Amino acid sequence: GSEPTFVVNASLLPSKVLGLQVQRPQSFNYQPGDYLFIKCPGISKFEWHPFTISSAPEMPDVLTLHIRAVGSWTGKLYQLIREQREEWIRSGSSQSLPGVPVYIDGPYGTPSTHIFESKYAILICAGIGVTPFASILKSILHRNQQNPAKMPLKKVHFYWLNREQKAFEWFVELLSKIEAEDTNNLFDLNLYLTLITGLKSRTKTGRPDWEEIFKDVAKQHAPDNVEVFFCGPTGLALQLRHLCTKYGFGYRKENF
Ligand SMILES: Cc1cc2nc3c(=O)[nH]c(=O)nc-3n(C[C@H](O)[C@H](O)[C@H](O)COP(=O)(O)OP(=O)(O)OC[C@H]3O[C@@H](n4cnc5c(N)ncnc54)[C@H](O)[C@@H]3O)c2cc1C
Ligand SMILES: NC(=O)c1ccc[n+]([C@@H]2O[C@H](COP(=O)([O-])OP(=O)(O)OC[C@H]3O[C@@H](n4cnc5c(N)ncnc54)[C@H](OP(=O)(O)O)[C@@H]3O)[C@@H](O)[C@H]2O)c1
Ligand SMILES: O=C1c2ccccc2-c2cc(N3CCC4(CC3)OCCO4)nc3cccc1c23
Repeated sequence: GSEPTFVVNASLLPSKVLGLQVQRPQSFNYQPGDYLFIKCPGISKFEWHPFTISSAPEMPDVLTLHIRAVGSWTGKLYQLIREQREEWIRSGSSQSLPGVPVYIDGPYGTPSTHIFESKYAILICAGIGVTPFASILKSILHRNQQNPAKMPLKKVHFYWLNREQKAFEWFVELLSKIEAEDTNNLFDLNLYLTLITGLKSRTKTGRPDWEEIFKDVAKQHAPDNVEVFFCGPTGLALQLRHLCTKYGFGYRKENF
């Protein structure tokens, strides 16, 4: 469903990322991993772009999008949002900050939502590809504070790759909250720069040794099935696909 709504707040995070907060319509229900298409008439009256909903649907009045400035439309959105914020804060208030009007269409599903019904999962993501796993990790927390054993997911192995140390800041609060509340060791968090994070989990360096990682995760969960969920570059997808076949892991072709 297509509805007018508003960017009611934004943050400016490292590597040119917008942390948009968007007013959630009453009708709009989503599941973690879902994306939507957004139109910003101030940027283009006719163009729709897709973004992962980086918030969990248990958060009640806003959706969140983490949009990285990589080209024309995302660059213009970044520059509109920067300038509007630079201005209203040079020119105090009198009002609240006005919403940027936008239309949203969705939500749209992804097979990543099947994590909640998996026994053992590997999440692998690179850069802003983290966004659906940000939604999903937050959901996994809310759901364990609600129905403690009602979920069949027993172990989440998380691997987040970045070229730039500063990119870890997008979700370091969330990764910290996971390291606080994870007494029962549901999660194995793994950050690779390709610590200074400030987590108990030490930031590793270089391209991960995926052959050794798969060998280990297979050994831990045999003779059970492991599901690999991947959001990132296609060169990495080809390698993860060969490795999923070698060790009998679930894979969805999402990379062309
Ligand atoms: C399901 C889904 C979820 C997504 N979730 C997110 C998300 O959460 N956050 C996020 O930031 N992004 C996300 N994206 C990506 C996104 O939707 C942007 O449209 C793209 O990220 C922004 O388009 P743009 O106009 O700003 O860039 P473009 O101007 O289209 O440029 C995009 C890239 O293509 C290159 N390019 C452009 N033209 C050419 C050319 N002629 N030759 C060669 N290379 C060219 C550019 O150099 C750049 O690397 C998602 C995409 C999908 C499908
Ligand atoms: N899953 C999908 O549907 C899909 C489809 C296409 C792309 N994407 C998007 O692509 C983004 C990243 O791709 P990009 O074009 O921006 O490339 P990129 O900048 O090269 O990717 C950024 C990160 O990926 C690592 N990486 C790249 N190729 C790798 C490989 N073969 N093996 C291991 N690590 C590798 C980089 O490490 P190095 O510094 O060593 O390069 C870096 O940490 C993600 O944010 C994702 O959202 C998603
Ligand atoms: O930055 C990207 C991105 C950049 C260029 C190309 C694709 C993406 C991207 C794609 C993506 N897909 C694309 C393929 C999909 C939905 C999941 O639709 C058909 C199979 O599954 N899911 C994504 C989630 C977060 C970020 C991104 C993405």
